[PDB]
Amino acid sequence: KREHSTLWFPEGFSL
Amino acid sequence: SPPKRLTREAMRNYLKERGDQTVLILHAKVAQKSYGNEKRFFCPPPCVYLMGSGWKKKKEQMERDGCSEQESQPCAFIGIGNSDQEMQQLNLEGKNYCTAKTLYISDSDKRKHFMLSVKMFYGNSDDIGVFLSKRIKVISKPSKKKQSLKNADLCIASGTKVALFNRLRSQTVSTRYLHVEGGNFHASSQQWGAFYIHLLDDDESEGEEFTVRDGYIHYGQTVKLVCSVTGMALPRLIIRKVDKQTALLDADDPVSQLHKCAFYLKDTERMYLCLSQERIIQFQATPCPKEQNKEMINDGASWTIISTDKAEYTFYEGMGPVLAPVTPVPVVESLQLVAMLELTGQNFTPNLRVWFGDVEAETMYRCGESMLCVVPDISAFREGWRWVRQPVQVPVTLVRNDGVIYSTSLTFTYTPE
DNA sequence: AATCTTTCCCACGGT
DNA sequence: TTACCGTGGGAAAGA
Repeated sequence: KREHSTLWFPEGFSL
Repeated sequence: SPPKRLTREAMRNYLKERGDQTVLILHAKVAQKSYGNEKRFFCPPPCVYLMGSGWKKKKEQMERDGCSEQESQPCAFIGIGNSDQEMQQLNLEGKNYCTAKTLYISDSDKRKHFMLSVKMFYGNSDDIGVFLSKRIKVISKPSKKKQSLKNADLCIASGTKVALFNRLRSQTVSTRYLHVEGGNFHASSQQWGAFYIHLLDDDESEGEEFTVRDGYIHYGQTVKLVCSVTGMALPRLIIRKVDKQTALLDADDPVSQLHKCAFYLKDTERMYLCLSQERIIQFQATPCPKEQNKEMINDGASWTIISTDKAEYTFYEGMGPVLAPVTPVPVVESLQLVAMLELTGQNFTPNLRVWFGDVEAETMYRCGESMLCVVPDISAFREGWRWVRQPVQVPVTLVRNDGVIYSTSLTFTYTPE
């Protein structure tokens, strides 16, 4: 683990 | 008579105050050419930023010197460098950036590569100069055959920056770029993010902290998309080749410039990175009729991939306003090595001198990419030392004969023994 | 000839 | 409404 970030999750959809 | 050379006092004032003016050009690394009278716009549109505290300091100086806010306003124009092709105005009124949405390169230009040219000046006609972007590759149109790793410029390496865009039914008005605003990923029609695309090993876990691999991105590899500005990342994704409006699960060839891509959200029930107006979602794909090797994807789930670049230039009027443009701005990439220091970079000229702190060094110009200089004795910084007693760090700055200061993020340290 | 790259052509669905 | 316009698929031309 060397790269750092802030996780962002998208909302799920299916029609 | 020649203009005033920078004094040791003026340099000390600068080293303490440091109000630098920076010019940034964020653009794509490739561009498709336009034939006849058509216009095939550069996507993402090139963006120019006026960074640093120097712009406010220059504005206030001009106003105190008797300029209106209209005269103190910086003006910009962008176009294809070294061409008979027309320049277009950028609107910088009330913002520190502007995108060039309608740029294109005609087949009349027979060059295989070009640079963008940003012409700048203040509202009172004081010339700033001409800033070039990095080199952009001309394309007739993308190849329909698999990409070989021999053409490194048409491939994408792990740890490089890309832009991603989606277009609905060939309409220019529908173009939306993956972008991060207010801590959220969205699909902007006006702004675009430059995202690091990191290759991950298949066994790498989800987390804000992750290990990266080196190499060229291929379809079917696990990747991480991180905003180069905000550090915002999407979950681990699998980059997949788009054929018509399906994602191919079996394609493993190298990802090529301007190819259509699908981003399967790893370990989900067929969820693909997708847009819905300005909103970024994940949308479930439909299984293909009689085929397991492909999945039918949503309209907002195909993304064109394109490598992006950045040109950056920093300058300061060390002895106040000058007649000559501040351009071409020298850029220092590295430092090497009677003790000599070699500078490697761009836009070096014979009228530059290397300064170590407030101490001006004997400079030898070789070419626009190389410069050598005589390291001052430690006496220049510590009056009676004879040798390096304790480590002494000094900034390395390039200075023009008319007093223009070009800072580097590079220091030189006098090492003991 | 056969095949991939470059240039030319056109209409969908937008302003 | 008509007119005009990027864009992408595809045809034709070139290497």
